[PDB]
Parts: sequence; C-alpha cells; structure tokens
Amino acid sequence: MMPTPVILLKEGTDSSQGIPQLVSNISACQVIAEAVRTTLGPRGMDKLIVDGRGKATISNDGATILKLLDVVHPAAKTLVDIAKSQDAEVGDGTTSVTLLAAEFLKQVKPYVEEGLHPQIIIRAFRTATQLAVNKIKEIAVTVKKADKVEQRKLLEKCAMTALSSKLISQQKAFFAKMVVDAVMMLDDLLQLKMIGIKKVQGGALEDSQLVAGVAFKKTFSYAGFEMQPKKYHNPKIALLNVELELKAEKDNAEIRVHTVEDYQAIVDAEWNILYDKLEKIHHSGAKVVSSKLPIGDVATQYFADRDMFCAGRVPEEDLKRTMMACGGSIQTSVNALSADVLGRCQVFEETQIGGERYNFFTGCPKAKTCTFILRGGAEQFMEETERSLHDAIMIVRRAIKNDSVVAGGGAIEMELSKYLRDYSRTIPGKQQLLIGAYAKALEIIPRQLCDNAGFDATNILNKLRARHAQGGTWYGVDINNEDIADNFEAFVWEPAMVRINALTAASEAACLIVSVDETIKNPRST
Amino acid sequence: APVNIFKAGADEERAETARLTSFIGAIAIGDLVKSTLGPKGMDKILLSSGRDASLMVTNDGATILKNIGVDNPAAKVLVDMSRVQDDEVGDGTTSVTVLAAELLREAESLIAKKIHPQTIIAGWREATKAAREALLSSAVDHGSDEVKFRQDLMNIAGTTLSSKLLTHHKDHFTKLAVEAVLRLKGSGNLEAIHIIKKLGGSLADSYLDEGFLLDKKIGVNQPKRIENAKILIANTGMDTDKIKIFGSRVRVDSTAKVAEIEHAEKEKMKEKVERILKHGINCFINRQLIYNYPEQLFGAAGVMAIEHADFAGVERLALVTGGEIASTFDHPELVKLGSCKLIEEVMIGEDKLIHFSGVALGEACTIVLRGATQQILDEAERSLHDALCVLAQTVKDSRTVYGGGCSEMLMAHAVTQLANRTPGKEAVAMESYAKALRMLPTIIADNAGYDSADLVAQLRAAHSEGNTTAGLDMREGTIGDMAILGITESFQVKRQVLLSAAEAAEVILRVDNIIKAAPRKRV
Amino acid sequence: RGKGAYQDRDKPAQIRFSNISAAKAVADAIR
Amino acid sequence: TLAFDEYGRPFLIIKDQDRKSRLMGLEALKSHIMAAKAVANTMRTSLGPNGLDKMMVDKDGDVTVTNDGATILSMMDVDHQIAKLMVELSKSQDDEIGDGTTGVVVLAGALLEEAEQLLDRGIHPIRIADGYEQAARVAIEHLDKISDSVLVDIKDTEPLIQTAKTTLGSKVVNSCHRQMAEIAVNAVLTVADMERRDVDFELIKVEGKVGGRLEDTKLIKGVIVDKDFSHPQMPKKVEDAKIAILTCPFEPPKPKTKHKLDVTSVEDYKALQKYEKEKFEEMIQQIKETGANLAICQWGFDDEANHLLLQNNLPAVRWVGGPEIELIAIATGGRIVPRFSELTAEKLGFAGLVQEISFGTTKDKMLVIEQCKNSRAVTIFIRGGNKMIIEEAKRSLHDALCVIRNLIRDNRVVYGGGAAEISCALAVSQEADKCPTLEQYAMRAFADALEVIPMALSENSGMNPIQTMTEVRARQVKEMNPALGIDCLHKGTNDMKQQHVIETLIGKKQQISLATQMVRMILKIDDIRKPGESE
Repeated sequence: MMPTPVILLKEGTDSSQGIPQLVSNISACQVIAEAVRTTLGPRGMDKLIVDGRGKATISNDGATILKLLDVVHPAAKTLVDIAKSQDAEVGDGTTSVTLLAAEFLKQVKPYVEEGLHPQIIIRAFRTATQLAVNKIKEIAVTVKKADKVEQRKLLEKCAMTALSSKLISQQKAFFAKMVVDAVMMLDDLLQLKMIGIKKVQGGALEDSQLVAGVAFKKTFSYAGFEMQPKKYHNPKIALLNVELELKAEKDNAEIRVHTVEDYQAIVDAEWNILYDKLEKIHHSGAKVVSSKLPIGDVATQYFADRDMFCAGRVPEEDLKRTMMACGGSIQTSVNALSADVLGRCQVFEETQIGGERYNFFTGCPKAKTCTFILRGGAEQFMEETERSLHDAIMIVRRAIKNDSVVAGGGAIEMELSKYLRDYSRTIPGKQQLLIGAYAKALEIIPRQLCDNAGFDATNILNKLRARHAQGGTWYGVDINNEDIADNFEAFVWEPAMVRINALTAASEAACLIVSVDETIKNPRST
Repeated sequence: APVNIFKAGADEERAETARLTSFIGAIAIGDLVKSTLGPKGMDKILLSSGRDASLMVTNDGATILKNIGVDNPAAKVLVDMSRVQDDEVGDGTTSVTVLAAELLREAESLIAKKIHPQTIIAGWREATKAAREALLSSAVDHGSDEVKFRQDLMNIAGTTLSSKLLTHHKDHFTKLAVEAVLRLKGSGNLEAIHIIKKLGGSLADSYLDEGFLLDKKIGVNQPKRIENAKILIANTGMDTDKIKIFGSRVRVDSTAKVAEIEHAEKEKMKEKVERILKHGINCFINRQLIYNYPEQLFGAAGVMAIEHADFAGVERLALVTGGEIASTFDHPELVKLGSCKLIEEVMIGEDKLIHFSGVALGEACTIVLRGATQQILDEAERSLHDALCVLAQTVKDSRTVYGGGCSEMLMAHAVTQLANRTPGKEAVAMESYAKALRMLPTIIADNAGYDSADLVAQLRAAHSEGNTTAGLDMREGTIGDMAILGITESFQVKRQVLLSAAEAAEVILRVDNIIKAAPRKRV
Repeated sequence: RGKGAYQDRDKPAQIRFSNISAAKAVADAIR
Repeated sequence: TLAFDEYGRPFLIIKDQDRKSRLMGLEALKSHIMAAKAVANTMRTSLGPNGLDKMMVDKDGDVTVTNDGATILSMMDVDHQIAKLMVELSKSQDDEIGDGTTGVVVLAGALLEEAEQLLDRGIHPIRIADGYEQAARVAIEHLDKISDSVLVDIKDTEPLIQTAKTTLGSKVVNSCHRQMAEIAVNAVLTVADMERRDVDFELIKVEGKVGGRLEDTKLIKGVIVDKDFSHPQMPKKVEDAKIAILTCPFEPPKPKTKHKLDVTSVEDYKALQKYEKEKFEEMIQQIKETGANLAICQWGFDDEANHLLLQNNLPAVRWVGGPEIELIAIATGGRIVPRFSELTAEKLGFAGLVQEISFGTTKDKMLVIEQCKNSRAVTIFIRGGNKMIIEEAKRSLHDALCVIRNLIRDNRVVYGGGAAEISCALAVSQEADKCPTLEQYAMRAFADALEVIPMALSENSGMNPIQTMTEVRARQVKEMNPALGIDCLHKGTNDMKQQHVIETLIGKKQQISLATQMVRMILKIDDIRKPGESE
C-alpha cells in the first residue's frame, strides 16, 4: 500500500532486498542440489526425466540432469552454469561440484541471517580456496615409468575408475581395455573427433566391438544395388564428389536446336558425358566408389558389369573419417584421378549385425580414426552406454598427458579439511568461523558416498576423522567391506585436475550468491 | 405400435423386445445368486452408494436380491418369489431362484422352435404334477422312537448350516440350533430364542445361556444379588400417573394448599408401591420408566427394580418366568409370581448383563454370539435365524426328503418317464421341465469345481435303475448314498421350491406386451 | 491323465487378488 | 515448501512446479514392478501350444487377429515410460533371433516379480540387480553344456523340418503343420549361402491373394509380379522366354535438358514427321535382332509401339516397378539395359514357361514362372479364406524362416518343452548355496523366476503347476537328468527326445541376456519426473 505515487517510476517491477532475499537465494541453491544428491558414488541411482515430446532420458550424469530441470529461479541457475563449464574442463566434476557448491552456502546460511556482512565471507572463501588448492598440489603423486606397462596400468586404472557410477557392473574390464587402446590409435593431438561411437540394436554389452576403420549404414539405394557382391580381400577406395546422374545440369543452360541432326546429337551427348566420367573412374582399381552425391541407375549398372561396388549419399562426417581411416584423399573432379589418391584396406564386407545392413572397412595399418560399435537391448540402454564411453575416453585422454593423480573417494577431501583446520587454529578473530565453515563443507563428499548406500555413515565418518588425524591420509570408504579402505594401495586414483577445478568452480559459485543483495524482475513477459 | 403413436409420454414393446428383454433381465437373477448354491459356494459383499453405506456380507439369496434394487418390470417377478420363499420356510431361497431362471431359459429356446407359448405352459403344468408325485411318494416319515427323531433334527440343522459362514464350526452351532428349539416345547414364535452379538473371541466361543439375560443394570440404591428370588413383572405407571381426568386444574387461594396437595401426591405414590410390595417379591421389572421417588422406596424395601428392559421384554419375561403382565395391582392374592436361583450380573464382552439363572418353567433361551468382526457377527446371526426357522417347522411336520440332488433326479425321472408317453407337441415342453430340474445338481457340482459331466451322468444312471437314495457326495466328488451320509432336507422346503418356481415362471411366459407409463419426478 | 479339467473364467478371477492388495495398503500404513 | 517461504513470499524453483510430481522412496521401485505385472499378465496368456489369440483394433478401425507377440505389443496405447521399455525388450529379441516374442516378457516380468520380496527384506536395490548377474552366469554356462545336432544342410534335413514344426506348432496354421514346414525349409536352403552361413532376406519374397485355402500355399521357383500385357490380344503363353529387361520408355528419345526445337519451314515440319516414324520402327527391330521374345519394361508404351509389338510377335508388359525389374533380372540371370541401342543378346534373361493366372471373377493376372536356371531367389504364394488368416500366415512362415536362418548361423540346439528352463533353475539352486555371503536371497529368486515358463505353460495346458513341477523336478534329479519337459496331451511320455521339441541354443542365450539387462536398467531408478497437465 506504500508505493502509490501519482506517477509511477518504472511500471510494475518486483524488487526484493536484504536478509530474506539472501536466505531465499541460498535456499534455491539447496533445493536444486537435491536433483543429484542420490547420484554420487558407485552405488548411486539413475533418474528418469520426461521431456515435452514424451521421450524419457535415463541418466545419472549431473551434466545431463541439471539441463532438464527447467530451472527459472535466478539463483538456482548459478549451480547449473558451473556444470556447463566443468563438462568441458573436467568431466567427472559434475555431481561432486554441485553438491559441494551448495554445501558451501549451507555452512554459512545460519550466520548470514544475523549480521556477518558478505564482504568478510567472500574474502574468507578466497583465502580458504587458495589454501585447499595448494594442498592438492603438494600431495598428488606422479610416475617415472612412462612408455612401460606401468603407464598402461595407470591408464587402465583411470578408465575403470571413470566407468564408476554408470550402468556398468561387470563390464569394466571389457570397456576399459578398449577405451585405453582406442585412444592410443590417435595422433599427438588426441582429438576426440577421430573417435566415433555408433549404436546398433541387438546383443549384449559384451558383444560390442571396436573397429579400427569406419563403417556406414547403407542409406537410400536404387534398383540394381541388390547386385555388386560384397566380398573383397584387397579393395581400393575412391572418395568422390562427382555427380553420376544422367539429369545433371548446370541449372542455367538452354540448348536451342534448329535441325534433327543436332536433336539426336544432344540426346547422345548427354549419355556420352555421363559415360565419359564413368570410364575415367574405371581403370583405377577403385573397386569401392563412395560419394556424398547421388549415384544413379546408369552408373549402378555400369559398375555392376565392371565388377565394381558403389554407394552414394554418404555423409561428409563419415567420408572425412574414411579418408583418415583409409589413408587417401577426397577428390572432387574425376578428370585427374590416379592411383595416388585412392585408399586401401584388406576387408570390405556388408554384415547383418542386429538385422540392419552395415558396410565395414578394416585392415588399414595407417588408420588415424576408429569407431566403437555399441550393442544393447534398447535405445535408452545403448544411449546410457554411449555416455559412459565418452567420459572414460575423456579421462584417459587427459591421464596420458597429465600423470598427476590423487586418491579417489573422500580421502583427499578429509585431508583438505585437516589442513584448513590446522590453518584456522592459528588465526585470531572472525576468520575462525569462516575458514572452518569452508572446511566443514568438504565432508559432504564422504558423507554422501555413504548416505546413498548405508555403510553406517555416522561411525565410518568418525573413523576417517580418527585415522587422518593420526596416520595416513589416503583412507576412504570401501564398497565391498562396510568400513575404511586405503584407496592409494587399492589404486583408486583420479586425475588431480578433477578436484583442483572442483574447488575453483564451487568457490566462485558461492561468491556469486552471497554477493547479491537485491533482485529486480521486469514485469514485461509475454 | 411405433407407427401412429397416440400416447402422451408412455411407450410400449410388443412381440419383438418385450419377451427378449424380459427373459434376459429375469434369467440374469439366477446367474447372480447361482454361485451361492451348494456347500462350497462363495459369498457376496453388497455395497451402497454412500451416506452410511452399511456394508453387508451375506450368502443367502434372499438377502442378496432384496437389496439389489431391480428396475426391470419383468425381473421383479422373480424377486418377489424369493421374498415369499424366505417368509414361508426360510431356506432354499437360492434353489427356487435359480430353478425358475433355468425354466425361463428353456422357454426362450422353445419359443425359438416356434412352439406356441400356451403349449409351453400346458407342458409345464403336466410336468409339475409329475414332479409333485415324485416328492409325495419319496417322503421319509419320523414318528416315535426319539433316539431316531433327534438325529433327524441334527441332520436338518447340519445341512442348512453347511451352506453358510458357520462351516467348520458345525460341532458348536448345530447343537445351538437343535437344542434351543427342543427346549421351547411349544409354539414356533421364533422370538423365544434371542441372540446377543458381542465382539471378542471366535465363533467357536459362542454358547447357549440356560437362563435369560436382561439389559438395564440393577438400579442405584438396590441390592445387586438375591438368592431364591421371587420375580414380579409389571406394565404400569411409576410416576406422572395423571389419573384419568383430562382438563383438571388445582385452583386455590394460597400456596399452603399446593404444598398440602404435593404431600398427598407422594402419599398415593407411596401407597402404590406398598400395594406392589405386599406381593412378597425380590425382583421387579416394569416396562415404563422408574423415577427418583419410587426408586428410593424400592431400594428401602430391599427390592430391585428394572426399568424398560424392552417394549416386548415384559412379554418375553412372562413366558420364561411363568407369570403375568400385571399392569394393575389391586388383588395381590390373584397375581402369580415367578422364581429363580440367581439374579446376579455377569460380564459378557465387557458389558454387565442381568442374568436370571435357574428360572422355573423357562420356555425360552438366549444365544451369546461372539465373533471377531461385525460382518462375522451379522452373517453368523442370520445363519442361526435360518436354521431355527426350519427346525421350528420340522418339529411340526416330520416329513423329509433326500438331499444332494437325490430329490431333484427323482422329480426329473418321473417327468421324463411320463413325457415319453405324450405326443411331441407337448413332450418337448415336459422334457424341458425335467432338464431344468437336473440343472440344480449340475450347478451344485459346478460351484464346487467337480467334473459335473460325470456326476450328472452317474447320478442319472443310478436313478435309472433303482438307487432312489443316490446323490452327490460333495466331499469326495462322487455319488453316494444319502441315507448313510445323512443328507436330508425338509419336505415343506422342497415342495415350495418346486411349486413356487413353476407358478412364478408362468407369469413371464404369459406376457407378450409391456406398456410402460410415463415416469414421474425425473428431470 | 489330468483326471478332469475346469475352466474358471469369471469376475472372481480379479477380486480374489484385489481384496488382498487393498488390505496390504493399510497393513503397511502403520508399519 | 514450494510457492510459500518462511517470509510469506512465493518460492519458485522450476517452471510450473505446481504441476509436477516426484515420489522416490521405495515407491518408485514398487511402481515399476507393479506396472510390469500388468504387462506380464498380458503375454502369459499366449504362451505354449494352447496360447490364446488377441484381437487388435487399430486407431482407424482396422482389425487383425494375431498370435505373434511382435504384432500384439507393437499396437499398445500404454503411456508409461517403463512399460514402453518392456515392448523394446520384445523388439530386440525379434530383431536378433525372431522367436521369443512372448518369452522375454514373461521371464523379465518374473525377475521383477520375484525381486519384490527382496526389497521388502531390506536388500539394497542395486545389490539385487548385481545378484541377478551372479545367478544368470550360472544358468548361461549350463545352457551350453547340453546341446547336439546332426544337421548338415545338405540332404539330412529331418531335424530342420522338425525345428520348423516346433515353431509353427504354436501358430494358427497347424492345418498345414507339415506343408508349411516343408515350404520354409525349401525356401531358405535354395537361397542360403553355405560358404558364409548368410541368408539374404531379400531373396525370399512373400506374396498372397485372398481366396482358396491354406493348403494351396505353394513355393514358386521364380518371381510373381502384376502382369498387364500392353496389347490386349497378345498371346498369354511363352514356352521358352528370352527376356529383355529395359528401363526406357517406348517413345522417341528426348533430351533431359531444355530443348525448344525451332521449326520454320514446311520442309522442317514434314521432315520431322518422317524421322519420328523411323524412330518407332528402329526401337522395336533393335529388340528382335537379339532374339528376344518377351520384353519387360519399367516404363509405359506409346500407341505406336503396341502395334509394332503385335506385328513382330513380341509380347511385353508395362509399368513394372523398381524392385520387380531388379528381382526379374537377377532371377533370370540377365542385366538391366539402359537404352534400346545398347540391347545385346548377352544381357537377355533365360526362363521357361511364362503364364498369367486368373483368380475367380477378378482380374489380378499374376505371373508364374515354371522353370529357371540356377535361380537364387524364390517366391512364396500364400492363399487363405479371409484377410486375417493370410496376414497371420505371413507371420507364421516368417518365424519358420527365421529359425531356419538361426540354425544356419549356429547349428547348436537344445531341448525345449521347459526342459532347458527347469534344468537351469535346478543348476542355479545347486550353486546358489556356494556361497551364501550376501546374495543367497537374490540367487534363489533368480532360480525361482526361471520356472515362470514351465508354470505358465502348465496353466495354459490345463495342468496344476504344483502337481506338474514337483514331479518333473524330482525325476530330473533321481536319475541322470533326461530331457524331460511337459506337454498338454503328454504324447505318452514327456521325453523331449521322442517328441522332437527342438529350440535354438543362441535363441535362449539371447532371451536370458536381454531380459536380464532390461530388468537392471529399470530397477536402478528411484525418481520419475513426468509432466502433468498443460495448464
């Protein structure tokens, strides 16, 4: 009843200010965190979310959950945007980052209600963040056994760990070995665009295969492609961007004829031009001819009578991979074809995996790409499998170039809280209530790694506190025995960068929330 | 009819849907209660639309049908039939319902053969007479030799109860039915055996009270227990007597006279109680309520008084105490008193009741019915009512027939043997009567889950060559001797099932046209 | 031989189970 | 609370939060299992030789009665995200193997049903899912222990015909129990590639025409197309066919580009009239010079061509479709010729008697080829007294063709009739107690679930499942485990070796693996976020 001037300042704008607005902003962050609280750890559960199309997605990755929640609260969006970054920078840093960032605010929530201006909180968050990050660098371990079985084992252990919290139980040795070896097929850019994953329905997880070469799905064909046998033991591959239709035109020409002699000559010329191109393709050995452009009926029969195979309408993404897989080049014009532009492989066959036809290439020793073929009993089943392969490849790619790893589980988070407590007990004044709050939030990881599957959370956390304060700092939470286990000796390792970036992103998220005092929402929304 | 309609808001059906919808709607009644026929049938729950829905679980066809709310004007014919069967004998209500339905089903099939409806009716009349003789010639009599008569009552009680909730409690409730009736030795009032329903304990924990229980606990300032009490019952006024002058006022010059009259008012109430007490009594039951003033006078006299035990409670007490209503007391020497041993109160189901034990000439009893749930209590009560109603008549007409389908096959045999001596125009209808009679042992076997294809063939084959006592053995799934097994039914119950189904069924066959008046109060 | 056969196809085929489920819903309510 | 904060202000997290629903607990898990019971109760009614049919009414009013689970489950209107996955399970089995369209739903349902008690015992939902893997490995390993075959795919096709009889015995075509079993064997073995063990699905075409009876279904060593001779008086019989396959219209050649012929003088007008007449004569004589006596054309004819076809005694048909001319050229050993001027005798097809068949009062004029030369394609011609039995017959023969292909892919078989399922259940039970660390309850639940198949088979066969299961399971232990199953009529004894009940090894291996994986992906869920009303 108060803002009732004779002339309004703006229009109809909502505005909140002060302590209830900060509490509301923190509360929104606590609620959105609920979407991932049960997804952490090897015994996390999956979520089923239905979109407006009626299609469900089943997943447990934070980078897929938070994007489907239809968040509108200005503050809750903060914990989503930081997931967008961690998806690129880290990969594993999804559920753990969201939960820690939310806890950073919960620990100070009971204090921000009664004074304690955010200006002092933000400075303490920055101090504690720098302390925690430096501590990781001082404890991470490396190896000196590069280009030996010791590095292969490191990468395999990184892959088997990366495959945790997926729809994977006994297939870790099956997928992990192929992920490590698939990446070693790449050049020294390790560009992920060189690894394809394709889903073929039918069969179990263990029936998947890693193909050194490429394959295409045999798209729209014409009458005559039931012919051309699919048995080749040493084919050459021509990748062309040439039109092989009779109706190919320049779209701007008109052929004006004044006599019958030229009438027939044009009719014959149109057929002769097509045959000229086909004869130039021949005499090359390119028994396999592929193009992104149509290949018409006349060419299909020409190739059949010449004992050649062709297939058109191949997407550019597969032609580029085919070029890199077969070791050749892609030529647009046929007027300059030679043996020096063709690809080569040993086996080219059309198989029937899952009932659908697939044309596989293999046998090229200079294959810079590969394709992993997934088999499964459902669309969603394979879709979740594909996601598990993308993360495992990402962790292995990074582990090859950065061998600095830390203990998994909550082992590092307990040591970080130990270091911060040792710091805080040497600092006088208000900082004791702020550095400690940062440290206390760090236990959300070993807590949730127990709450989602029992393990007597109260006492097993007390054990971690007793052990880390007296002995080693690599102790975490086992899954098989409901007690403490040494993650270092068990080789439960994660790249050091996962936690370093998690601390940075979680700290910045907190500073974005506590630094806001006012929210202004324009009324114009149509 | 549909062309050139001259009706206001009414309609009619002729020769096309009138009989079709009548047969469908009526025959459906049989299928409803069909599942309740025999010792292995399942029970129904009937639900209301709301407003204290008062859920009822029951087996008996009469209690099912009377709560359905049948709207079809032809189906109502069989509903009323089942009411009459319940009112007359109190048993066989399912059997007569399904028998009439099966007769009607056959009639529709006979119409499809282009048999005139009057020929079908005529054939059923002849077949009915044949069946009546089969029952008359097969009746079993019981006269003297009481050691055999009592066994017959145990067989009749067991048969009726076997079809109700009280299945595996036969060793308790069979005696409660037979002995309660035998103790009456008089008119079948069916009110001299009272049932009190209490929660707590199992059905097997029910028992028969040798005496008589009253409600309305023993007063305020009155003895709680007197040995060798003399009992007086009454139907008189305790207070506000307003003696018989209508339009009389007290009109005085001062309030002193009002106080003096008030004393006179109490003096006459004192005299009234003294006139009752001169009888020499220990226990006083009055239908009308007892007010504060006579309650003190009876207490001071050492005599208990019960107020308003029930409207008919005093009449029931008269029969079990051997006294008289005594609505007026002016000649104590002409008033008969009762006598008992104990008037103590007993605790039954956390409720104190007044127990008159050892009462002379006690031609009445009370059954104390215990159960876990209210649905158990209500269905168990009905089971007692049904068995007592049949027994109260069996002790008057000792003729019985053999059950288990035996009587039904005997009736079907007589109809078949005579139908084959008649010309085809009518024999086809008499045979249909016998076919309906044989549906009853078929339904009984089918509800239990027995191979009726063999039980019916074996039972008919048995009765084709003597074996006039053969019937269904519902324990093993075979054919047995009804006399040895002890499976019998009251003659009157079986007679009425035969006659009622035949008489009611004709009502439907005679109708070719239904005229339906315009409805009222439907908007 | 199977010594007989009986086809049970009627409304009780579902009630015999529906009544049990309703009772379970309350039985667990106060667990 | 949502839409109300402790300060009296609205509290809004996600768009239209008041129209959402979330319930996690154990209720998401019980809801998933309960919904699966509704699915299992459907398919269990069509399992075994007495399986009952379903009538499916489509959204447009069309009605078809089928037994094939692929046709039943694919026509559902179920709006439940997990029940939809139960349909995908039957799809994966149909695509890989093509047999167990009923079995994988019944088995997967039993695993979900038996799992219900395990949650109530307090066993972690994921430990249940993992426990099924430990038991499943046992059943799979023993499944491959008992297997033998004498099929060589040369002449000793007796067990191959028997396999087709086992599959077809469940369908509505038992009036042709033998006839269709033999058709299916002959259809595949005449086109299958013995070198690679591959069978190309395009080499067996299935056609049909309403009328007659199932007993009139024949296997034609050739192709069937819609015949429509361009000239109505053209003879309808060719005894020795020399077939020209042409993809050019019988009209004067035209350019594909913009032409716009300029005509100025009368000499130009009249000269063109002559030149065009000659083109009609040349295009026909170019066929006769090759010795051809039957032309089959993708395109139509000009009126001028029909007369020339008559005078040159050259029968031909018109407007034969893409896949029809493709199959004809392959079946007859010929090649498709682009133009008239490219015709040569070397590209002609060779075939025997060519005839068209008239059916009753109709004008269908269907092709029959009597003789062929080393054809690698066959056509099945299905008859029937109504549209429904013919469409079901198409699926019945499809299943028979699929199990033949499966034996060619892998010639290892097992004994059916429930013998494999009961034996697996017994094997898992024996190892379920080696060792009962945590998973004792889960491994036993798996063994019990395996019995859902002989139990449902017993019910549909009219037997009591307790009286039947207790006898067979005892007999398989008291003596060295025979291939002892169950049946409805018993056929004497239940020895599967004497009843010849043959099923494929790779079929059952997929049924166990695919059912197990489907159960896992729907147990490990505890949160469903489905939207409600639009507004």
